[PDB]
Amino acid sequence: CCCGRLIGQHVWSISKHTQLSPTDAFGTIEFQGGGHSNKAMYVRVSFDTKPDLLLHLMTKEWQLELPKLLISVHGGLQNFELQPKLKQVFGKGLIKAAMTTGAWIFTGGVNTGVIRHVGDALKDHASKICTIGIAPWGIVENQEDLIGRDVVRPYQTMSNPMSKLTVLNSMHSHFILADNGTTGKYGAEVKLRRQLEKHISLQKINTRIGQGVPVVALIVEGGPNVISIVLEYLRDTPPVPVVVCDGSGRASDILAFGHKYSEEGGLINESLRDQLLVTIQKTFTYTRTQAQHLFIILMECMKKKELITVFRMGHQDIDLAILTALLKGAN
Amino acid sequence: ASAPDQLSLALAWNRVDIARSQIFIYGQQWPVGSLEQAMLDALVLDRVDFVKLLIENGVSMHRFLTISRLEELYNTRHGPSNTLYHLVRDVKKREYLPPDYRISLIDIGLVIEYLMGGAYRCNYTRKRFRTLYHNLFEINHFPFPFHELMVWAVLMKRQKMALFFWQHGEEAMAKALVACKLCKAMAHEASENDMVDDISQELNHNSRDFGQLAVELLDQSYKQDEQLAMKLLTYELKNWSNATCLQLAVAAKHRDFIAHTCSQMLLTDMWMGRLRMRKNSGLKVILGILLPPSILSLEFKNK
Amino acid sequence: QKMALFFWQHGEEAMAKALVACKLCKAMAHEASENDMVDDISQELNHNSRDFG
Amino acid sequence: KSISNQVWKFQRYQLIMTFHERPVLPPPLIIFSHMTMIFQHLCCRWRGLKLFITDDELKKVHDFEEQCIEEYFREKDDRFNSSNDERIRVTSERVENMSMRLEEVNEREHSMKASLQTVDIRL
Amino acid sequence: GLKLFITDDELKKVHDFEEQCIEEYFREKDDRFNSSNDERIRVTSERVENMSMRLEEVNEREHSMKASLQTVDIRL
Repeated sequence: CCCGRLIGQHVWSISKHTQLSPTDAFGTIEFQGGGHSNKAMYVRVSFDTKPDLLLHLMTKEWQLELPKLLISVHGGLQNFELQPKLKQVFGKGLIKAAMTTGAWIFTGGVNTGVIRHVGDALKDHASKICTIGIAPWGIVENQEDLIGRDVVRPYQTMSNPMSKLTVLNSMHSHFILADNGTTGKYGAEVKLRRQLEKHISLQKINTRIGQGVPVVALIVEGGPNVISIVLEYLRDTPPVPVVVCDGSGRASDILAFGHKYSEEGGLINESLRDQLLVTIQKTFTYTRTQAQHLFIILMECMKKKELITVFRMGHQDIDLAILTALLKGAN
Repeated sequence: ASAPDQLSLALAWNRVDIARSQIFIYGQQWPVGSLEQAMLDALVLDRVDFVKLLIENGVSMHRFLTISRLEELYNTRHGPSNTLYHLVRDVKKREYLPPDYRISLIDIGLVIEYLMGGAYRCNYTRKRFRTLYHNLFEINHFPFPFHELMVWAVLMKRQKMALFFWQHGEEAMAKALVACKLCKAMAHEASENDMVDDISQELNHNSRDFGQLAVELLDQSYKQDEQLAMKLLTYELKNWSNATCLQLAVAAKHRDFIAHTCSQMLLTDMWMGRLRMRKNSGLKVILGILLPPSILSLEFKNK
Repeated sequence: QKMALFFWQHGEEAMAKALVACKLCKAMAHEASENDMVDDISQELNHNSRDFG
Repeated sequence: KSISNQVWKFQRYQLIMTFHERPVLPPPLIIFSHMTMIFQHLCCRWRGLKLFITDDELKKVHDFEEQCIEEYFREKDDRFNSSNDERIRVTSERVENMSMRLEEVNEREHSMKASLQTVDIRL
Repeated sequence: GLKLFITDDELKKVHDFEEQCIEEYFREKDDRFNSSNDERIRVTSERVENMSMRLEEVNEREHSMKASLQTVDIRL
């Protein structure tokens, strides 16, 4: 159907005609398989809810203290590959920053792409820190396994290679499942995650050194949605800084190659601009008609280079860039 | 073929990587009781990396280890040789043997009483477990399975399995001191029967390694938090015949456990009671003994 | 201790500073062993006195 | 002489536990303390290094002990991977892999140089 | 006795002398630490790390450049 489910498996209002029901599946996941057993609580939350009530959940009903950092793990949705040493230094710097600041890590949650590299980081850690995931309910594999009120449900690492559904990573410490009513479609978690990050960043911290509880959002590769969310990050009030990691490709390498040769934002020479446009059109296989639109969106991003922080490997972990952008985006 | 037979061939080849890559994959329809029987075969054959694979993929060791399963682990011969037969024969001779003797959990309990010595009275020999044995040969399961499995691995010479079973679980330092005492006592029983140097030297080496694990765990616990280290060395081990780790180590004659700053500080704190007038003592103690007014000029620790 | 070593490098009359530090650490070791503090404290102070010496 | 200190610190436990077990009064006067123990026991029945812990505090001891095992094994792994023997081993393995890889790059450079010469001939 | 009462002008030269011998002693232990076999094994290991990742990269780049040269020769 339009919701993507089976025609006989049933039982936004535009074309899906949803009815607003109370929540029914929430509790604790026992992760059997995949090495060590890890307990991770989960709550199904509708995508159009108020963020203060999720804040009250995470403070009172979850016994999680208010952190000093929010290391977002936004990246490419599809599964990719990286250098082994680059992934190792990425994971070491990520867990080092997570233990030094006591951060909450907003990893995507489904085990495809940069989320699997976050799971590789937590395998290096292997011993607090929160790893709250924001993944859609419609895309998680074995949806019937996670049905139950306050029940410790078994969740295996069963991942069919031909199934469209993706199993969650087994070593997140917590989970939020954004339910818009549909199955197998993305976009159900983005707006809820943005309003959650905004409502957390409006909270005044106990130390109050900067401006409330600070957020540092990290990008590895990504599509045009990565460029759009960096544009949303920089134009945000307050202006949350962005750490990008090159040596990987896609939008992050284009952002770093621009940032090395941009000077005062729009001060880019003609040959470098044409090279960036042709690598957008051919290396990332984007459309040439929207290449100029992505270039001017990149220029709107590029007007605020004082918060974009890059990391070039070549010891020298990513936590240097994380703490440097933390001190930049604090006022 | 079926995945139990594939995993059986993997156990035969001693190649954990092959099973890791192919046998334990997504979609593999494991039948009822396949992993429990495979775990039994992996334990009796001493294939510790396959036990690691089967506990990583999910076998629920608490549900696996029962009365009959641990008994079958004690009567197996499909592995390394042990000195268990001589020990069971000696304790059944002293307490009062056919070659087809199905050695019971009660008899192994008597073996732990004989080797541990002193006043160690094992949970196997206790009356409640005796009525459980007399009425059955989660009630038949074991609340602390890694304890019984480490006693299994220590008692039957399986050392790498004993290290692995030491790692997983709790009350591990008490487990290490009990393992040290059992390995030393089996070494002493083998050398009193003056057999080959290999068995006595190897069991002595086993006791030295396990005691060294106990010492290095003591050092780490002392580096992290001193007060919880004192709590670790003094609490009542309900599973280890109601003693403390100090009593088990002094039973084990284990010199560099009670040589360390934690144990000596605890003994010094016990030595002088609630008295804080404890600098250049001895002479002050004698002066307080001879003079009853001399106590009132001494510092005392508060409650 | 590392603060003392940094303060040793930065400054003058450093040989006298090192010898006084040696005597002070040995005397603190003997004074702490007189009150029967933990042997790590006393052995650390003797190690420090041997270091400055 | 090599074991002296360890023997002393072992026998300390024995004599501290023994003299904790003994009564308050000396052996010539111990009949008085004996009668006070009999009086206490026969009014409480006929009418020191064992800290008895509650379950929750015991659970904190278990969690503390588990993180001590984790720190022990990671410290042993770091010490094994930072010893000279393992470093020389792994360095030898990568240098052999490098020498094969550099030979492969060298042959491919021969192919690329021949192709470049042919392209310059064709242009 | 041995106590030589020193004027301030001589004391300045003794102080500066002591400064030089402290600086030589610190640079001398730095040279000993950077010539001991242990640190040499460590730096050799790390340099082989970085260069092995570099050489694997060079192999991938080589294959790409060889393919590009072959395609350019084909389209000529």
